Amino acid sequence: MAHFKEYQVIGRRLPTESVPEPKLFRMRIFASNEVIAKSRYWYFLQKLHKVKKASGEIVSINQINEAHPTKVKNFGVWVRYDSRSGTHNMYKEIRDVSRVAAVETLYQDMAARHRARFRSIHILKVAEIEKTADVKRQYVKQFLTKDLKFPLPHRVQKSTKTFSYKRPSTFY
Amino acid sequence: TDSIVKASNWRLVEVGRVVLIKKGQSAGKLAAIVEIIDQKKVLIDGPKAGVPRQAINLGQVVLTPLTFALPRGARTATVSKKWAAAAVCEKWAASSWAKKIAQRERRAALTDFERFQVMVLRKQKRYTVKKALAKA
Amino acid sequence: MKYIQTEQQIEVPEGVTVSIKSRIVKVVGPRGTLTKNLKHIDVTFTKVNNQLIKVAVHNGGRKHVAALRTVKSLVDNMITGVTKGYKYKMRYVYAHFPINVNIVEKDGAKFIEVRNFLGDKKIRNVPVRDGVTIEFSTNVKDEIVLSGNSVEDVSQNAADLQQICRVRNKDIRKFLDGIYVSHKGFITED
Amino acid sequence: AESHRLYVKGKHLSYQRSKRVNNPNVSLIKIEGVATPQDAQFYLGKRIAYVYRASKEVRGSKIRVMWGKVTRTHGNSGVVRATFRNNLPAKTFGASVRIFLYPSNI
Amino acid sequence: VEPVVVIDGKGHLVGRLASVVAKQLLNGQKIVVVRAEELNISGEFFRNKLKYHDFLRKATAFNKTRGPFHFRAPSRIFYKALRGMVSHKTARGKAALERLKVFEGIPPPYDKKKRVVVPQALRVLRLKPGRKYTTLGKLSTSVGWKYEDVVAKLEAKRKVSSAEYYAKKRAFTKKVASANATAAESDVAKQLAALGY
RNA sequence: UGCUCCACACAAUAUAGAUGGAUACGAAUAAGGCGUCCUUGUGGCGUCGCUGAACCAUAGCAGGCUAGCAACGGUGCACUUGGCGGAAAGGCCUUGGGUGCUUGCUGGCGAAUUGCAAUGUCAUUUUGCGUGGGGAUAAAUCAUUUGUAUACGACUUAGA
Ligand SMILES: [Mg+2]
Ligand SMILES: [Mg+2]
Ligand SMILES: [Mg+2]
Ligand SMILES: [Mg+2]
Ligand SMILES: [Mg+2]
Ligand SMILES: [Mg+2]
Repeated sequence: MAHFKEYQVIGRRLPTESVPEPKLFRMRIFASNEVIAKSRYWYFLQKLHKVKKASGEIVSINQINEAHPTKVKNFGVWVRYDSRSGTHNMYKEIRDVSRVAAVETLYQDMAARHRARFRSIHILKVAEIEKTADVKRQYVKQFLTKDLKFPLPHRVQKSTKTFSYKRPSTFY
Repeated sequence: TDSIVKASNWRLVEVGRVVLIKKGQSAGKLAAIVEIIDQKKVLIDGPKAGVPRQAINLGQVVLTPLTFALPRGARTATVSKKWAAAAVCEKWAASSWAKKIAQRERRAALTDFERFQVMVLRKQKRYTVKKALAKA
Repeated sequence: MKYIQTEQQIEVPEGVTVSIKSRIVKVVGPRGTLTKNLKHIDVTFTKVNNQLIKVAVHNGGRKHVAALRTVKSLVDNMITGVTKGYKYKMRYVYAHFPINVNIVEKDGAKFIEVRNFLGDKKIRNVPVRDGVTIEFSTNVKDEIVLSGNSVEDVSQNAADLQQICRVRNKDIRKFLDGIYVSHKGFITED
Repeated sequence: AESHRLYVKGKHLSYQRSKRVNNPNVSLIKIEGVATPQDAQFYLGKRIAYVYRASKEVRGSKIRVMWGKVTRTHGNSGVVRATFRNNLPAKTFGASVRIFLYPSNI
Repeated sequence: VEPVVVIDGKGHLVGRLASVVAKQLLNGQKIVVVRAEELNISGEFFRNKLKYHDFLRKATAFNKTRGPFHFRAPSRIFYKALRGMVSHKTARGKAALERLKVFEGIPPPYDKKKRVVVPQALRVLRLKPGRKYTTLGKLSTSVGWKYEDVVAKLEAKRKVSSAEYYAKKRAFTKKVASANATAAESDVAKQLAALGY
């Protein structure tokens, strides 16, 4: 899984004599590949409608590419997750160039700060904030100030050799 | 009679900063920072040397002292036009840092005959240098 | 959290020159010279206009930025002490036994001796730190004034005097005798 | 001149092994100046000599050789695997070997 | 590539330097470590002093002379760390350990020899800024090492003689650099410059 | 006809592992090195790093014989002048001339058959033995003796 990928997954109940041409439900799924995306689709349709993989059918799966992969966006993400003692909703903000890597950042963030495994997370929503001043988290808001520039003090250079003859510097 | 403070000059992470990619398919090419994504990732663009517009981690690239005026979020055509206007390649090539990179690449390319000639030339230059040191 | 920049400003007055080493600060003013080591903080000083020094923290956390404001105060106390100085005044508090406080010398050591504290026969010796001046003032009774350009030294010498007169083995709410800091201020304030 | 060397220096590290079982039939060699498998691919198939001295002269020499060759790269750090016609003696862990440039492809 | 490698132990992290040297010794490289008293351990001085005191209290109950020996000197604290990274009960481990010398300060003949660092094990590179760390000299003194003062005095004497040597070397280096710069822009230099030299 | 040191001659003995050079500031790392100038400082200015991917060395029967040119340098070897070095100095820096080589440059000759490769032998340790050149000319133990000692050893005394 070099990264996540976003798939649109469209499926339906199996057609019957009573109801030919059912309703065609669709979701956007962040998954490492096609098989997981289809599995996640059925898992989530399990919780919304009376249907399972055996009574249903996957009409379409299509990868969804970022419209502008090279534009930095501020994403607001609503997640539902299970902690060890209950279920909680939260909203986080991630700044990056694509939805898939923003969601990838989000899973890493949920694992790091809340020990929430991919098993225990529901991506309720991902949406770009098209306007500044609608951004609310200070950790992403600090990066939107005009003419932003910071140094990177204490540069640590990687040495290929085991022994150095120079007693190095961390300048930058 | 006056306050004296050491400035401690630092290369800044900023739009229009020039970077040298050390890790990846580029690995030795010049790019410019177009956006700051977070404290560790910056959007970069190297259209003169062919670095695609990409989000890159700061730890696989090395900031250079060179900067040029560039609007934030400038697209690839804007990056290239302002890169040519400020003549970033020529300023880079003049630096002893690029001279050193070219030097080690030229050293690596030497054949066995070329190395033998280098020895002969070094011995001749050494002869003159030692004679000068003795006279001075 | 990791704030990008956190910023503090140290203002320097007309007759003060502030030289900053790697992180060794030297402040020179009307009353003398102070030096302070700050190599434990990881901050950056930059001179702005010979009246303003800026100290900053880049990519700092909560405890790092808290240290930055601490550094600003420490340098401020250097500049205050080198222009106005620091003057701590303490009061002798005793119910029955009068506290006798004197300045003595032993091979050039300049001690503060407390005798008769609660009638003890033990004489309490508190060294006088270099740069600290002790005086007993007229027009108000049983008060000792400690002065100097270094607030840390003046305060610690005052604390040393206050601590050496700690009542033991009694209800201290009833046995209040001691030498207590009563005023913290400046020498050349007027 | 002053240097007559036609071989690259190497070090005999150990046998191929797991945690608690070794295999003397294969040896692990660090080649002086080789840091990755990509560099260590250049020395695949080259002949290694272990050169040691014995007190007893055998055939007009007090010097003896164990000849082997580099078979494959080992790990990520340029260490290669070598096989010798007789296995190296295991007291030579830490000892030097000579990796020759023949057979030569470049 | 050196026959003997002299590592200046100043500002190195004891355990990361120890692992480096243990691998070097087992791979057949002779190592001398100098300025052991200037080695660093990550963590506060109190934490590392508490850890040594915990080490101190374990001894053979029925005869303290057959127990875990608690060597106080900084070079021996380094040596103990490097043991335990070396299979020291084997002949191979003994032969590896015989390739190592650890000294306080820099004694002769290593005063006039190049000292290297191990950037892989340097505190200035490894340790996060603001992290508290211990110096092995003050740890050793606090647990009973006696010779910190004599080491410091002899090191001041060595540093003075070394600074004087460096002043002479710098003067000669200046003269050499001037002669080489003057020789530049000659025909032989231009041909050399066309070859990366 | 013993001991010891030196020198050279042959033997034996081994090698935790030569195979161009272990190539010396100190200190900081939210800072430094180098160079330059001054009002000699926590100074001004310039410059560097982003690795030793360096510097040095390095061509000649494992490096031969021989002729010159240019320079008065480089380097080896002994003899030698002085000085410094005690942490484990046992090394560093010098002076003087002598005796070699010099690939800084231009030449003349030699190499072959180890046969298409075989470490193809060039190092540093120890101990003998012989030769020739300096140098020095004791003790300890047992036995006897003491009792400050003592199970025995041991200890502690004495004895031309
Ligand atoms: Mg009571
Ligand atoms: Mg092994
Ligand atoms: Mg293995
Ligand atoms: Mg034991
Ligand atoms: Mg050194
Ligand atoms: Mg003791």
